[PDB]
Parts: sequence; C-alpha cells; structure tokens
Amino acid sequence: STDISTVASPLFEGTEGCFLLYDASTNAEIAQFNKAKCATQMAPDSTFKIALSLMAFDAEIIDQKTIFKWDKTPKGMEIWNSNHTPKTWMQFSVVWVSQEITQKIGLNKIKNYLKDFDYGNQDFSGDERNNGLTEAWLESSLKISPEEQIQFLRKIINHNLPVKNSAIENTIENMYLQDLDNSTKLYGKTGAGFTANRTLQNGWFEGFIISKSGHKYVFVSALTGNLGSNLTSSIKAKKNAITILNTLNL
Amino acid sequence: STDISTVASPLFEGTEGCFLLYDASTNAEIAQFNKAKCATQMAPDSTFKIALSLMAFDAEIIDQKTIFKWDKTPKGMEIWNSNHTPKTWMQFSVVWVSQEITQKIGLNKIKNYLKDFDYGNQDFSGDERNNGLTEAWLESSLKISPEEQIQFLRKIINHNLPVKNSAIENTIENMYLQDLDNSTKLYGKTGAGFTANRTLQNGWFEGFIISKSGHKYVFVSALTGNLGSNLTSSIKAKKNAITILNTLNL
Repeated sequence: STDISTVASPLFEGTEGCFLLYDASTNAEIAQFNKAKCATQMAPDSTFKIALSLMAFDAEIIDQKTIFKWDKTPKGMEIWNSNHTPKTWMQFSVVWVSQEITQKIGLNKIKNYLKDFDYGNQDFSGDERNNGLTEAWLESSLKISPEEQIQFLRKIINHNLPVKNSAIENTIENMYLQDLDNSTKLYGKTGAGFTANRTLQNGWFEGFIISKSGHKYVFVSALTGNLGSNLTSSIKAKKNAITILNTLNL
Repeated sequence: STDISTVASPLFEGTEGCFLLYDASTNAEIAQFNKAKCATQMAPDSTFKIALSLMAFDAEIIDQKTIFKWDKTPKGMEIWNSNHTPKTWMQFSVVWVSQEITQKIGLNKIKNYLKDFDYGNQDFSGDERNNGLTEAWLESSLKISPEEQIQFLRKIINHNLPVKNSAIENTIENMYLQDLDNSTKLYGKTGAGFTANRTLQNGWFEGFIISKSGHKYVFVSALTGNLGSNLTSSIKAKKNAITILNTLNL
C-alpha cells in the first residue's frame, strides 16, 4: 500500500482524514493515507443507501421504474421536495425515500441483511425513541469504519453477497457519477452529518472505479473535523477523492 | 318529482328538516321533503371540507400520503388530538387540519375557488376578529342552501368544475362510508353547529350514492332545531338519510 501522504495531507489539513484504494478482485492495498483514521468506526450516514439499495432490489420492493411520490410537506432541503427515482434517491441523498424503504422491509429483515453484509457494528437500535427504522444510520447507533466499508464494497462488485445479481448491478448503475481525466469510470456515494452532542462533522465519499482497461478498484475517502455550521464534509471528501484518483492516473 | 313526507315527516319531527335526492347526470328531482327549508341558506360547517378537499388536491398542497402532525395542544375533542390523513380529516371532521389548509392556500385563492364552485353567498369574511381564513365556514359568514349544495355535488361527480379530475375523485374516495342494504355505495360528509347567538342546532349529511347498476345520484339531508346542548343534529341528519335511502331502494 503506497503511502500517498505527500499528496493527501494538504487536501485533508484541518481535519482527521483517511483514504484507501484497494484492488477489487485481489484485495491488495494500492494506496493509503492515515490508516489510524481508517480503522475508526463512525456513522455511515447516507453511504448506508448503498446497503439499502441492495436490500430494496433484492426484496423486490422497488425496480428501476419506481417513482417515489412526495407527500407535499417540506422535508428540509428543497431538492427533497419533489418526486424521485431509485437513481435520484442516491444522487440527492433523499432520506425520506430511505425511510419508506426501511418501513416496508422491516426491522427483522434489516438485521438479517446486516449480518449478510457484515456491516460494521450492525447496531440498528437507533436512539428510547424507538426510531431505529427511521434514523439508525444517521449519526445514531449504526457505525462502520473505512476499512470495513472497503470490504463491503469489494463483496458487492465481486458478487460475494447472498443477494440477487441484478440487485447488485442496479445499485452500482445508480451510483454512476462521471468519467475521470483518463476515462476511468467513477461510481460513488456521499455521506455526511454532525457528530451527536458535538460540533464536529463527519464526511464520506466511497465507491468503485473501472479503468479503461477494465481493471476494477474500490475506494473510500473519509474525514472528521470542525468545518463550521455548514455541512461540507462530504463535499470535501468527494473533491479530495477525485483529486487523488486523477493524480494516481489509474 | 316525488314527495316523501309520509316517511320523512316523523324522522324530522321536532325540527325544520329537508331532504333532496337528484339524478347526478340529468338533474331530475327523484325525492324531496320540505322544499321551503331546502331553499334556505345556512352555514355549511364541516360539509365545507368537501370544497376544501377539492382546493387542497387541485392546488397540490396535499397528497393521499400526506400526514398532518398534531401540534400537541388540546383541541377540544379527543379524536382531534392525534395525527391525521386526508381520509381521517373528513371522517372525524378535524377542523385544525382545515385551518392548516386554508392558511396555506390563502384568502385570494380561496375567493377564486368559491367563484369556480359557485359556492352559496361566497362570503369568507368571518367575524372584528379577522378570523375568516380559519372560521368563515363554521357558523359564521359563509352560507349555502341545501338546493345549492345539490348542484355543487352534481358539478363534482359530473366533473363540471375547473379543477383536476384526480382532485375530484380523491375527494369522493375519501368520502366513502359504507354500502347500503341493496349494495348501493354511500359517500358522504356530515356538518353541524349551533346557530350564533341562539340555542338552535344546524345539521347536514350530504353526498353521493352509486347503485349496483352504476347509476349515480346526489343527496342532501339537513335540519335546524332545538335538540338541547348536545350537538346531535348531523347524527340525526345522517340517520334520517340512511333510513330514507334504504326505503327508496335505489
């Protein structure tokens, strides 16, 4: 695992950052930054939509033609106040869609999926408000580390999970974002939130990259730090990931 | 037409009652009782929710999935002290939901809908207290007669109103109550209140009936009288309507 601190350190200055890049098929570490932070678990926040998408498609509760209907009540973010699809649900981190999905699947089935995915601490208890089904993955009980997310991403693209193959590929397709400088394809998902009872912000940007040659890799960019009252932790994590990926020219 | 005094008289004894049944499509009068009372305008009270439902769905401020959140303060009736849906709003005559809707739509828009609906005296000025927006339809400024309500109901089911077709059908669906003795389907809404500055009670029960053959009709059962301090005018109007409709066997 080539240490890329020389390029990553300036990008993460002012925060506790981490970056990991692994080969999809062999699990060989290609590049890393601040392994200590990489082993620390924290709320997955919206990156949990990757797992929820797998569950929703596998359970056959949604398909690519599904249209989630807005209930006309303000959700807190204007882009959330409209109808969505499985694709835009991921793109805009539409929490209310996730909540409709968890309610349909049920707590028991979610717990079973968490074991299948070996998802971090697998704690979906939430906060005594019994709000697990609606917020367990949002700066709540559920926690997972960047290292653990890497392995989860590997199992997905390698099809080493007990779920429909189509559930996996439909989820990956819905994560497509853009092509990098050298044409490498980028598929990813952001996640962000404020640490409970503190001012700190946590941020994630993780996913897959497919080189023009066809070689596949998985990556995770994460950080925790004081970035003010505006949630920009995932914007920063994503920007840093793209900068690093283009520099590595993989 | 058809005078049904023989059956209606005892049912309305002790009050000034009225009953009207018209063919939806042709406007032919099928049955009637005490036309003098039928031509008298009075506050629509909760039957106004039929109009508000049309406005809310047409303006797209509510969806069948919408959940109205109780503000946690005592409302006067225990069934109102809970969260509601567009269906239970009608079912339990939840006034606070109507008030949230009128404030969202705004006075100017309400005035335009009143013209579109040719709704009685169209007076939404209320009481001084500048409370028209939240109380005009409750034994206040707004008045409409049973004959006028019949024509409004006809325009609804015949889709002769300048509003979305879905707004009309969603409203009718939310008015469904039960099937009558011969399988005819009953859709309706109650309304009741005390006459301002008097001891009298006004009551309404109106809506649509769809025979098993598919033939549609509109009806209105209304009354005004001294029934004590317990508001039972709409309970009586509804009971009388169902008794009459079953006897007519339509």
